[PDB]
Amino acid sequence: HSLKPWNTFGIDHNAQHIVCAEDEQQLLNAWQYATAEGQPVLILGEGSNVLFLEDYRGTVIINRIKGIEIHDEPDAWYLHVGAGENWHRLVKYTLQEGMPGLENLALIPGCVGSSPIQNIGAYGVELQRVCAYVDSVELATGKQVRLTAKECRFGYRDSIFKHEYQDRFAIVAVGLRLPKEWQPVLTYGDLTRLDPTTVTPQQVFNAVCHMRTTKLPDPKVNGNAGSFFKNPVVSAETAKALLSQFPTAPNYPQADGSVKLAAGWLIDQCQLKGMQIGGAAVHRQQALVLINEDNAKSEDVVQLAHHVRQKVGEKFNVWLEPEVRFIGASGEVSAVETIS
Ligand SMILES: Cc1cc2nc3c(=O)[nH]c(=O)nc-3n(C[C@H](O)[C@H](O)[C@H](O)COP(=O)(O)OP(=O)(O)OC[C@H]3O[C@@H](n4cnc5c(N)ncnc54)[C@H](O)[C@@H]3O)c2cc1C
Repeated sequence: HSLKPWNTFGIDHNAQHIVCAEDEQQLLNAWQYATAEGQPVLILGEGSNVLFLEDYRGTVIINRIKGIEIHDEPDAWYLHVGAGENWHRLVKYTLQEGMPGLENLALIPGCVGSSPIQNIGAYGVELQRVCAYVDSVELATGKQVRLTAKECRFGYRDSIFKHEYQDRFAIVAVGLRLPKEWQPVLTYGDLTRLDPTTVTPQQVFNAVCHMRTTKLPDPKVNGNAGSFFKNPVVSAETAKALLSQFPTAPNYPQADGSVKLAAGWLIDQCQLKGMQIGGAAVHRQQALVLINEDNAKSEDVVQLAHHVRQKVGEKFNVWLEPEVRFIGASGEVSAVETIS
């Protein structure tokens, strides 16, 4: 079974088995079967954040558990969504149905169940801001476990499901809390050109869609997992010393006084834009997005990643990490040790 449709990169590799879970109980029966046969199981929404390095020795379960539930409270509308729901259709549905708050995360691919895992970020907002609780099943017990926004252990590009719980729990619904008083987040990019007294939810959504659709590579033409690396977050001291010699590295102040450096700039300083290693290439405008340009195989993407990490690491002593998840033959592997 070919994973090449279950992969936004377009890399053709095979899993021993592929199955579409339309519901919770079917997801559990499939998992209990594969694991009783000694197989690794891998849950998946749209493949938009994985890199399949070998052919997979187990069952992939495509999670299509659909369903939106709106609930009105005095303070906020609480949405209860299914893990199989598409995230950008959810962003246009809440903005069509009178519910602002999600526009800055528009056109991120993947499924709603994915978004607590990597804590999807864009244009200032991260999922954490509108995430009330997450519903997941303990796959080895049948057991529904509802974790709340605190117990999720959210961080920049991080959650509990990225390490303690990944192969234990399966997300089946997400609880979003959208407040009735909309604070517009006009903090990154061309959204800074927007006056907060004239700004409508729909035009925020509009600005973000144009930025994305013009700067980022469409998976239909160029295979990718979007921004291959996470924007480094350095401490104010380590930042200050870098800004004394490079004084406009485009950096953002994080909530705790830490500094986010733009990885798109650093790579571009290293004159890496356009670099093809095999059929994999550094995207020319968006230098953080490694693409599948000309029939790229996994080694091409791992070797160009290692090289982009190594040249940015020499010129600036800022050691980059991949956001994309690396999958070996029998499960997930450390993305950094593979590209170091
Ligand atoms: C062009 C492009 C732009 C992108 N922009 C962004 C962005 O702005 N911000 C951002 O954060 N990401 C971005 N991404 C990456 C991606 O969209 C997100 O990381 C997203 O959360 C992945 O969607 P997915 O459902 O396809 O995840 P998948 O790749 O299918 O899965 C990701 C990981 O989560 C697990 N997982 C997936 N669904 C479940 C579930 N129900 N239960 C348990 N585990 C599950 C998988 O096993 C895997 O480890 C972009 C990708 C592309 C191609």
